[PDB]
This record gives sequence, C-alpha cells and structure tokens, in this order.
Amino acid sequence: AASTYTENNILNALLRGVAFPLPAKTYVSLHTGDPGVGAGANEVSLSNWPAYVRREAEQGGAIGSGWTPAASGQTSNVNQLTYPANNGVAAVTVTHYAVFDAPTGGNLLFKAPLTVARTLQVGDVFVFDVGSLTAQ
Amino acid sequence: AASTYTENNILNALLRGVAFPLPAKTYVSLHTGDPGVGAGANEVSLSNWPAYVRREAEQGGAIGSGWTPAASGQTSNVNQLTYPANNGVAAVTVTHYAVFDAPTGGNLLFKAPLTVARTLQVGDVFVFDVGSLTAQ
Amino acid sequence: AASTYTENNILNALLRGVAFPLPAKTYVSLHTGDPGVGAGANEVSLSNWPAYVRREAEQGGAIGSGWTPAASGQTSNVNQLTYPANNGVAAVTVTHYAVFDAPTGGNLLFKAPLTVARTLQVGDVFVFDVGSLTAQ
Repeated sequence: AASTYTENNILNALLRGVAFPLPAKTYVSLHTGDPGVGAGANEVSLSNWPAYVRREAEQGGAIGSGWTPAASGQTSNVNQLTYPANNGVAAVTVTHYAVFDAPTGGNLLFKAPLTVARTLQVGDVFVFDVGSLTAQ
Repeated sequence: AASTYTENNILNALLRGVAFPLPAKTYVSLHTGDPGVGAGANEVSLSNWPAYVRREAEQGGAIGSGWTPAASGQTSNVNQLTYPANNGVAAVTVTHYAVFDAPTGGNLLFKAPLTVARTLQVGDVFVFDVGSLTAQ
Repeated sequence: AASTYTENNILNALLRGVAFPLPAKTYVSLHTGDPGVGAGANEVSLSNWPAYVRREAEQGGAIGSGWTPAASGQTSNVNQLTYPANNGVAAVTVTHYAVFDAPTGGNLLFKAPLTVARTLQVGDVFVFDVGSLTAQ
C-alpha cells in the first residue's frame, strides 16, 4: 500500500538504474477519506479544519532524524507530532494518514489505515505518540 | 519477496533521506532452494552446473535498457535472457531466481520464486522469454 | 494572597479617597513557580510552551461578563477559558495562576495556588471550567 509515484521510483532505482529522488523533508498528512493511491489524496481535511498545518516529522532535524535506521525493515516516528487544535464549527473525523514531501502536493509517499479511525471534536489536539507510524 | 538489504535501502531513502545505492548493472541468477532473504542465497547452483555465468540483463545497453520504465508498477525484461548450456553430471532443479548487483555476492535486490518449478536436464539452455521476470 | 499593587490601590480607595483604576480587560495566566506577589511573576511559562496567549475572560462580553457580581464575596469564571494547545518541546508543569490586565505583564491583580497542581504533556489544551477561579 504505497503510491504509484514512490513505487515507480523504487522500481526505477532498483532496476532501471535511474537516480532515486530524495525527500528534503517529510510531512505527515491526514485524510478524512481513504487516499486514492495517486498523486494527491481523496481527500485532505479543509473547509472543516481552519488549522491544518503539515506537522513535519523531525521538526528540528534537517533530514534523517525523523525515522529510526532500518534494520530488516521497521521504523518509528521518533519526533512526536501535535496537530493544532480544532478551531471550531463542525466536528472532524480522521481515518487515514499519508506522507507528503511538500506542504501542498509534492507527491505522496505512504497511505496506511489507522487501527481505530479517530475523530476530532470542537477542540482536540490529536497528538501522535513516539513509536507509531511503523512501516515495512 | 524483497531482501532485507533492498528493503532497508528503499525505506531509508523514502523516509530518512539516505542516498539510494544504484546498481550500475543487473545480474539474474538461479538457486536450488530459496535465498535466505539476506546477502547471498541458499544456495547458488554450482559444482552441479560447471558453466554458470550469471547472464546479466540488458547485455548491450549500459543502463536503462533492460527493463521498461515503471508505470503504475510492473516491469518487463526488454532483452531476452538465455543461460549457457547445461554441461553435464547430474540434473539440476531451479525454482527461485535472484537479481544481483555483482556477479558474486554484492547485495541482493530481488528474490522471487518461479511460477513453474523447472529442472534442467543433461542438455538445457533455460531461456527466459521476454515478458517474464516481472517485478513490482 | 493579593498583589502589592492591587492591595495598595484597594486600601487607598478605602481610606485616602484616591480613585481606583478600572481593569479595561481581564487576563488569566499560568506560572510554574509562585509569582513573587510583586510586579511581574516568577515565572511565566515560555520557551517550553510556545503558545502562551493570555486567554481573556468574557471573550464575548465587552466588560462585566466574566464574573458574577459579588454576593458577600465569591467569583465565577462565567466564560470558560480554553488555552491554546501546547505546541512542542517537552512537558510543562502548571501550578499557580495569576490574573493580569495587559496581554503581557501590565500589573498583577491576583496570585493564588490551585487546588491541585496540573502537569501538561506535549499536547494539552488546559481548559478552565465554568465556576472555577473563585475569589473572596
């Protein structure tokens, strides 16, 4: 379960010999609806959540500090994430999370399901704990 | 079906930002049993097959010719792969093929099973038709 | 448990006959350690809690809506107070609150301990429930 862009890049780097793109920074993105798998998702939460900033992993670190070194797979979100609290109006529900390279657009790396789809009330922070966002 | 080393590469390149190692050329191989998942396989067929030159893909092209560019996944061996004739002694059975960066050792990109378990008799070429060896 | 400024002014209004400046707006704040009781506090929680807006009582009411009129004392935070979420860094501990006139400093009316000390992790809103902040 990864986007075609990243999977195509993986195939190209492994076999074609073409250079593999490097994400300058990694942002975690929340989508109320399950992302398509394509460039972008369906869909980001906007017009419901006025505060929807991309809380980047490794806030302090330039690169390479967001995720633990690979050891036969597996990592963890070393820097915990705190999204801004809901500003108001309607309650928001979150179902899937995805990774972005750029604040808007800039391709999509991962698309994964949360064990329990968490919803945000009129006010809630929705913090990510260290040890989540494990991948293979 | 992906080795630890290749999966470590892809995962770290996607998330951490470590540079992705690039295979200058790709070599295809056979093993009587499945490769471990680690570096090397269990085991490379030799002393049963006197001539076991790992027939590299894209024999003529330097790079980027062996496989089609990735499009929504999937790849195809553009150049046909024909192995040297089976010399003698006993019959050899092959079930798993592996893509190698080096002729001997040197990382292990792919480790995949063959759809049909084939044995090589006294005189055999074991040619790979164009359209097999698909990876994703 | 009233600051020197407020106590001097109240005593002056009660005996001398000098006019008592009316608080144009009322602000509620937090401090890790007890404020001195003098000018300023020791200390305001900053550089560990990036978002530290002084949430104004009676956000909608222009003036006089934050607290019920005194009936042989007693006060109540009629308009519930919800602080901005903790943005980052690490845990911040809040134990003593203070009422303020200006967005930052600008004289100090009250200083009183909480009934129980509260400890805030990386993500917390730290709301004030309606009916708290009682003052004699």
